[PDB]
Amino acid sequence: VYQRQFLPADDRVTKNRKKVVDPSVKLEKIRTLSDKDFLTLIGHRHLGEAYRSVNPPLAEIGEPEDPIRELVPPTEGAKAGDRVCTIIMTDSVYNPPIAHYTRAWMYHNRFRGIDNGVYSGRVTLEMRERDLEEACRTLFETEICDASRDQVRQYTCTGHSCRLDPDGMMFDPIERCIMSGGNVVYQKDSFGNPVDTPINMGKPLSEEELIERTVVYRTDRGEPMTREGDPGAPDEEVREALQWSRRIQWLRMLGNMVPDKIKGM
Amino acid sequence: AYLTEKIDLYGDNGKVLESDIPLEAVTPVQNPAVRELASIFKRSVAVNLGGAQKALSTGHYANEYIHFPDIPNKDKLGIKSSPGGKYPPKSVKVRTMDLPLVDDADDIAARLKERLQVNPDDGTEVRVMKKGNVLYVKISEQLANTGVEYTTALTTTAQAMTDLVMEKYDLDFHASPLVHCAFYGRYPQTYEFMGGNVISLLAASCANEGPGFAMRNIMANHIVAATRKRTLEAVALSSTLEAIGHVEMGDAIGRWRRWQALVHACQGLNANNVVYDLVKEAGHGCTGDVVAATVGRALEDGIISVKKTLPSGYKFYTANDPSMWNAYVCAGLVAAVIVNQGAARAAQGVSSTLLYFNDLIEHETGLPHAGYGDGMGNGVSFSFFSHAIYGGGSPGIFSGNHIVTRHSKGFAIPVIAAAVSLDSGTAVYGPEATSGLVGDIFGEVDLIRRPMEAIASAAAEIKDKF
Amino acid sequence: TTAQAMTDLVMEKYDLDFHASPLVHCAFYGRYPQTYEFMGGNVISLLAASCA
Amino acid sequence: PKQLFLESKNSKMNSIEMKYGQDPAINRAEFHVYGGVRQSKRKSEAWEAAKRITKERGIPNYNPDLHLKGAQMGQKVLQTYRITGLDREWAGGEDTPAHKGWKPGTDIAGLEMDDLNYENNPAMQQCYDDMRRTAINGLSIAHETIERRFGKEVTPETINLYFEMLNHNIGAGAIMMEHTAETNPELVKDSYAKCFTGNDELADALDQRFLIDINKMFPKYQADQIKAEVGDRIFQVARIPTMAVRTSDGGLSRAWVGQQASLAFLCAYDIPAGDAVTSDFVFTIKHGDVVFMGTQLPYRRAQRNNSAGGIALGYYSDCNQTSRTPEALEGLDGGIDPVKVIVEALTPGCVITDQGWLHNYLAGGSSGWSNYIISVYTDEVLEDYGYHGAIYAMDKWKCGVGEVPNTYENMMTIAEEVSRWSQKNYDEYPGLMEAHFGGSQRYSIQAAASGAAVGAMTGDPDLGNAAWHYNTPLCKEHYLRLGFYGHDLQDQQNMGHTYSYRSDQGIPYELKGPNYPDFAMNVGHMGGYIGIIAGAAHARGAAYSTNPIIKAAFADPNLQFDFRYPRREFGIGGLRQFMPAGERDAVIPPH
Amino acid sequence: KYPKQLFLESKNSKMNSIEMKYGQDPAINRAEFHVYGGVRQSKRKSEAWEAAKRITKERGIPNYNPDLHLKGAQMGQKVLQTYRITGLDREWAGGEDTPAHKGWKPGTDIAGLEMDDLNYENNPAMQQCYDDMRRTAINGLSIAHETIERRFGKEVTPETINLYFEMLNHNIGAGAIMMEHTAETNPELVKDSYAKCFTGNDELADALDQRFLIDINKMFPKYQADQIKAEVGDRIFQVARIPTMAVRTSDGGLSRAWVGQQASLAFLCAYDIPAGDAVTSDFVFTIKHGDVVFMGTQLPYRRAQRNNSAGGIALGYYSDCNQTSRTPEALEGLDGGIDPVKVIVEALTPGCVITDQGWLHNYLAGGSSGWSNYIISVYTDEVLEDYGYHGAIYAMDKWKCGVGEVPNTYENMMTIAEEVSRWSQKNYDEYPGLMEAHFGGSQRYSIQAAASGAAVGAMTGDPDLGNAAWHYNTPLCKEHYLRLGFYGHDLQDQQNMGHTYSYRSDQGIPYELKGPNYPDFAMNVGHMGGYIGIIAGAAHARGAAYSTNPIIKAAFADPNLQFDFRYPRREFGIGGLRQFMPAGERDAVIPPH
Ligand SMILES: C[C@@H](OP(=O)(O)O)[C@H](NC(=O)CCCCCCS)C(=O)O
Ligand SMILES: C[C@H](O)CO[C@@H](C)CO[C@@H](C)CO
Ligand SMILES: O=S(=O)(O)CCS
Ligand SMILES: O=S(=O)(O)CCS
Ligand SMILES: [Cl-]
Ligand SMILES: [Cl-]
Ligand SMILES: [Cl-]
Ligand SMILES: [Cl-]
Ligand SMILES: [K+]
Ligand SMILES: [K+]
Ligand SMILES: [K+]
Ligand SMILES: [Mn+2]
Repeated sequence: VYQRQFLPADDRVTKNRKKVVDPSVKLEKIRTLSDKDFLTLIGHRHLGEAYRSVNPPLAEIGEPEDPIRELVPPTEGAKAGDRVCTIIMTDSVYNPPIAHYTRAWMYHNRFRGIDNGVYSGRVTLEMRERDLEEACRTLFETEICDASRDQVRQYTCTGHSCRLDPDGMMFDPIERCIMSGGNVVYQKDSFGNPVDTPINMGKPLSEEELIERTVVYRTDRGEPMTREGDPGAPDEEVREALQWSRRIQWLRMLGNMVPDKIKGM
Repeated sequence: AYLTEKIDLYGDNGKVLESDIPLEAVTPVQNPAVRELASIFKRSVAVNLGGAQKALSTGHYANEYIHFPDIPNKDKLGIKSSPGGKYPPKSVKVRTMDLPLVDDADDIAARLKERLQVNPDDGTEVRVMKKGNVLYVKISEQLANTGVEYTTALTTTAQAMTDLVMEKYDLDFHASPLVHCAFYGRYPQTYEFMGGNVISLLAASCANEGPGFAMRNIMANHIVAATRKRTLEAVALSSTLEAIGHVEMGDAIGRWRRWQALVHACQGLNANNVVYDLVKEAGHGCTGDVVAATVGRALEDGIISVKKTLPSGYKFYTANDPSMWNAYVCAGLVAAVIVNQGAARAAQGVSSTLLYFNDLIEHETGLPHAGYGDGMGNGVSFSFFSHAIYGGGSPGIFSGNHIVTRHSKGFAIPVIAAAVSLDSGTAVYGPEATSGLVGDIFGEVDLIRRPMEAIASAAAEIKDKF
Repeated sequence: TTAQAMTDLVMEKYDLDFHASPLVHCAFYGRYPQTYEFMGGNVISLLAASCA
Repeated sequence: PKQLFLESKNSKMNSIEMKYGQDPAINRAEFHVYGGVRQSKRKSEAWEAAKRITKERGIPNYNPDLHLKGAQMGQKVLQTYRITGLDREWAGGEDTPAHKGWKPGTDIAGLEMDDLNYENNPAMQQCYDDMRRTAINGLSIAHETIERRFGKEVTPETINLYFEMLNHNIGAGAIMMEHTAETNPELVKDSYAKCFTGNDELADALDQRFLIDINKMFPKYQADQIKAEVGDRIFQVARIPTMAVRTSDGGLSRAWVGQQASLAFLCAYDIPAGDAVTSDFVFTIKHGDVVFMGTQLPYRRAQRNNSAGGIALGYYSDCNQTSRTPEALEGLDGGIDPVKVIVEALTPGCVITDQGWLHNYLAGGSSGWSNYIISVYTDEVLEDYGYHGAIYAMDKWKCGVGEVPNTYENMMTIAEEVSRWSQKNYDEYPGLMEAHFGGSQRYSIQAAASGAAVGAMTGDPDLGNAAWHYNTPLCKEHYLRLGFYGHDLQDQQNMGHTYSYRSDQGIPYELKGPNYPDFAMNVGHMGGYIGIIAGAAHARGAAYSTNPIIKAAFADPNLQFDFRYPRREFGIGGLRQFMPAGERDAVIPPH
Repeated sequence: KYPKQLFLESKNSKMNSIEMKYGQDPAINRAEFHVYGGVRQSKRKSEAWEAAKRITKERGIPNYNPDLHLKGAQMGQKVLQTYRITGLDREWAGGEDTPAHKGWKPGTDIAGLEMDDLNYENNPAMQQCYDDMRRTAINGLSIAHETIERRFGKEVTPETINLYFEMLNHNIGAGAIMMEHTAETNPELVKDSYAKCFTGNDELADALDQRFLIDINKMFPKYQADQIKAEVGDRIFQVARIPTMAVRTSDGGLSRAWVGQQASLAFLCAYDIPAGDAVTSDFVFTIKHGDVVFMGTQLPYRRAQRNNSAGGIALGYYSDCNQTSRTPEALEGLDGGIDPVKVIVEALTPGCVITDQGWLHNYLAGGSSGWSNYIISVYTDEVLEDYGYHGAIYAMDKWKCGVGEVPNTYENMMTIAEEVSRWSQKNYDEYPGLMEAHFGGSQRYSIQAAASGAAVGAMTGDPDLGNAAWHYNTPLCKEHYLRLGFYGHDLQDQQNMGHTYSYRSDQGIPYELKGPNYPDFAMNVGHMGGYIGIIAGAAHARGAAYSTNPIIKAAFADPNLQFDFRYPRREFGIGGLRQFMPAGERDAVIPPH
């Protein structure tokens, strides 16, 4: 089997991207959530509640003879006929440990049986309910979730690009998160509904810790994708992400003019 | 010049169907089975006798909850219909009639065939189905080729049904508009035979996005219903319809012809077993495992090579054969949908796989994805318009003629067909809802339901001509 | 097919640069695809456009 | 009993004599003695305004002295008009969104031709705008997707919240998002959404502000009929802003409601932003379970849904609401009055198809072709001829409306008599012949009256309209003239096409429309057919002709135009007393 | 070597457009939330809530109710920002009274506008801009005059043409000429409807009644007049504007039909042709089909339209209806040199508003928002302005040349795009208040792409290459931020990285003749107006008077138009002040209100 390289990784920012998207790299667990709190935060089902179904169990629906389908084992949620549920997260522009396109790439590399949309202000992940629950353990409990910069929110999602609040927290119009005794805590679920007890996410990272782990380039901290002396400079003098960007543009342009034009380029 | 390079055609079970086939022999301009597929779509219609009978009987003509009311109890309504109530109310029956069309289906089929046939033994066929509720009609090539349009089966069948019903039951003058409506619906107030009872697999001939798009205006749900959800046969039907459409659009020409032919062969006909092999390798994994399998297979087959190693160790790859690289990305794209949407048995993520399989390929290789932008572009548009308030719908309602999904040059709709085939019933606008009659009636045509083996056999028959 | 073949063969015969692609296309197709018709183009049929 | 055009039934006005101050039986008039356009208040005021406009903008405009060869318009009397039948109304006195309640029975007389020009008459424009800004949908699929795909129960309470949210967002507001632009409520106060259902228990559980109440709007027998068709289903009727369609087309309506209804579902049911179920809502609204006023049109006259040219004749019939008025239910000495239904339904039918569509889409100019069509709803002329045929037939066949056997022979007999009566009156009253100076008016009127009588008396809409076309030889062989150059295209050919089944010839009248090729060009016809379809159904005891969903969807007192009493409404616009929707006062300088 | 950013200091009035939104330094990454009173911070939304209460009581159905906002959070948990129209402090001409408003004092700013003031639904200047486009009918008259001279047998002279135009100005809106007992339209309702002509023959122009003339010599600077007159030649073109009220009852396809009727009548009446003579049909056919220029072409069935819908208008026709190209600001605004950037940023304003709000929203989708904040961002607060001028400054210094003169190589396009992308990102990254102002990624992404294309188009004169630079911004934006725009933003950007220089059937087409029916462009906001501006500026920069159609350019050089096509940003601001009087209102025939 071929060994993936994923993306050019010539600096801390892009090496952080590669770690997030490479499924052979374990994402470190940085917080613990009780099963009750975890399910309350998601907000689709509470502890002990039966899974809802959108269709009968797979073994009962009479799938046709189909050799290709045989090669692809269904997930547990697919076998059960679970409804397909959505979870939404938002990463601030201010030095998050994961950002929006890295979520898509990570999801498609680490999780089976997904739907997923990338937007500037949020990212959706839509999976059979039990499968979604398993994925959310990674999304909520590991190093890709800083409590102050990567938040769960099903709608009224504005905040990724807003200024940080006085505590360094990303804005939430519905106020599902609040900073309490130095901890980030969800005082409402992802849907903005009341919770019996707030869900403690623990401490946020400091700005220098966020910067060490961030996947975004930012000009203000001295790490833009394109530095002042990079426009038009030879490839060897610019970041590998810009070398890659230039190549994709040249090859899309020439190849869509006449495909043979990119042979050997 | 002929596309002489040799490919092997494999079935969906991963076993070879025909070996040593010149690419030329699968193209729509040459392959007799591909050409017969277009011909059957052009020449076949269904007549819904049960629907026509019901419309006439109840007054529920056409669509949109239309009802021409006949009132059999006028004297019970509490109204006077004469000044001072001088004369008691009397009911009339003026918009409806009971004709035993379903019970008479066999004779109706004979009368229809005689009206449609041009010469004895010309190939005109009428088959009674659903215990008389539906007729399958295939007009002769002689009739169909008289002029220039593809609508002749539709138009002749509607008029022949109307004429033969008027004659058979010796109906009075009042019946003419009503029997016409039973078959034609709202035509000619509408261009379509809207709400009528003569059905074509093709859309109305007013509805193209551009010249040559008719074979593209066929919903994925129709394709899945007609192939009864057998994933790669749905892929093959969709890909072949797209291949015909791209000939008719003028895009299978000159320096683009090989590129366009390879999309069809590699994504649509499991050429060299690539699609099957990629699914087999990666099926227990994720979209990204198909990315790895695709790049590995391209390297194994010499399609790409390392071009440059950057100081970080990242390697740009070069396409030794750009059109074949594109075709391998297209094969990987359908395999990725099969693995990702197949694991979930849920079609909706097809749009995400379309986008991110291609995005991952570019980040992995430094080579352009399928269609130089179109694969990702349609991943974006299709994702948006299957998850937002603005328009669109669920995956199965899209087609090569839909504004959201038309742009990709032949390699997008087949992955929709794959995803919808694999879906366990998570939709409310699934093939059963939009395409039930289509699947039940036109799915009986072997060439429509099971095109792969027919295309391969036809290619083998002509292989020595190139 | 004639419009595309003319466009491709002219681009090839004169080995034209990338800038020429839209302009040579316009020379044969006119305003297509902003118009359904090959409006103001230089490939003519006795039949009308198939939208009409 | 005098003809209605010489003596209105209750107010006793002589509509023809009022035009002249002379006995209309006298074949004598003076000409060239009226001062040209000075006899007209509107044209004289227009000339004064035009002089100011020329001064302000630097380009001349209206100038009556340009009229050919030194002859100003008005060398004969420029007649005024009286709206037919207003003295015979007794109901419909409610305040409406466009005007304070009309006092039923009050006449509108002395209107000038320019007061009944579509360009000058906002009641006529608003009638069309109300049709085309309407979007109608079944909600069953949206509710099914919520219950099964999303997993949440639909109840009367969630439906009420959905409708409260849709009434907030359809015109003005946002619900889900931060920092979102909104529309000034004053500009969109005519936009709202309601529903109806055949399930009385559900209807009674909803907030009635959001309900089109079939039981309240319709008499019992009609409510029964409509509810039986609707059944245990909910239909939504949404009206988008008049201002919005005036920036674009009626095809906006299903798209706009697609957006806003989708949002109301997301917000009432707490669905995540970007969940796949969202696409089911917009698809249902735009395509999956939708009723349109108009279907799309082909390329030469290309339109999306909800243009006037796409509206089937029977949909024009059924949007009219005269069928549920007391006048239509008891106006023939306690019996139903299908003639009232015909003559009212044909008023928007003629004005919208001829002025709104053939003129204001396909041709145009400053006239609105207004006098052509004014003739069909003024001065009791068509009214007299239509009632004459009904009375003749009731007496001859000894039956009520809707009950004469629908034979071709009986159609021809009634047509021959109504043609005869029409010609008798035009021949015997030179003032009437001069009032309806265009042959087309006189020809359409005898054809319309004939078809009205046959449709009302047989209940058969195709046979009623067959009688229209039979008037062609009856008119031509008497007078040796018909109408304008191109009038009898459809009349000549529909003598044959009515009972043809050839491809583009056969089609029931209910589903014909302005895209039936015979009808696609010419004034003076389609509205008559529309009235005949409505009256034929009324006469045989039906609550509608073509689509019960359309009939119910227009039974709505919040509509800007009063679809129950269109002749009255057009007259109110002629008095400049109809306030339309869609004006931009809230956001423009004082004026 | 870069000046202080225009979004922090407007060039002449020295306003800080971003600071004004907050009363806080926009460089500071700190804000308080949930302290603004929700919608109470907005004058328009607060006024709207009060109006809504009255409306509910009158009609018996509730309407606007801010307390329905989800989960108890009213809109306005953050600042609901106000906006300043870009560049108004740098105008010095265009102070004439117009049909819609008394003369603007050039140089006067419009600041503090609320988002709802720049919603197409609430802004009559924006609606009237579209209405003026679609109510326009343009025709050559040569064939009508030929038919009269040969078939009918009567000479056409300046005197007969003048009578024809006097009659057409009587009947186009209001009156009748030939017939007795004919209804007419109230002149007050149609005072915006009129007809004019233009010609390249100066002797003919001088012989005509000047009230009916679009005077190319007066409207355009000499070099532009020369170019336009050379194309028009010794021909007469008619420009007729039907009533705004009329298109608001129907569609822009009415225009050619309506003028077909009224022009035919004016020919019959000026030349004394018998009623029903066969020549009559040549007039209407000429106007509708035989010698006709449309603003827009027909659209296919899914989005079916006759002529003169916004979706049928080619990008270059949007470019050329704009009239900024003939303003002093565009001719001398770069220290005496031509300013193609001013042309770009003005032309893209109706380009974006009409295609996105007028068309994608008010035909294809819709609702109460007008998608207004998305598009307001491209003509306010000097943000796009700063980035576009930045690229021009960079390029003029690097290549030591003027506008329109950088060699149009792919390498040069990529260099300029890389710098403009870089500058855009530097400013969004360094100014948290600016990042929050342009809170939607689409605004920020379109703005860097538009600025890049503006710079390349202005600096090379090449419209296809300028628009190529737009699409190259996709990886430059995505690989920096790891986010782009809304879910469906980058359909066209991804694919036009390949399609720009493709010649496949429905892929290749010059930017001038692309439009909202080019399939890539048919769905999404935030793009088409940018391309429109770039096309206009590229032509301006290389010395041309128009980009695509000289007849369109001349036809909109008309002070009797309701909308001022020279200064669209200003006009939209005037509509935001509720100071733009549109045409088409029905005051003359409705009750006191
Ligand atoms: C997709 C398509 O809608 P349907 O899927 O056919 O309902 C199309 N609308 C649009 O393209 C809406 C465009 C504006 C909304 C998105 C703005 S980014 C149309 O009306 O034909
Ligand atoms: C993809 C490759 O790096 C592109 O190379 C260009 C920079 C130069 O190539 C052009 C000039 C000749 O093909
Ligand atoms: O004189 S014509 O009959 O052609 C036109 C009548 S409006
Ligand atoms: O959230 S989506 O990007 O689908 C729509 C943005 S207006
Ligand atoms: Cl549990
Ligand atoms: Cl059809
Ligand atoms: Cl090749
Ligand atoms: Cl063509
Ligand atoms: K109510
Ligand atoms: K009979
Ligand atoms: K002038
Ligand atoms: Mn007003």
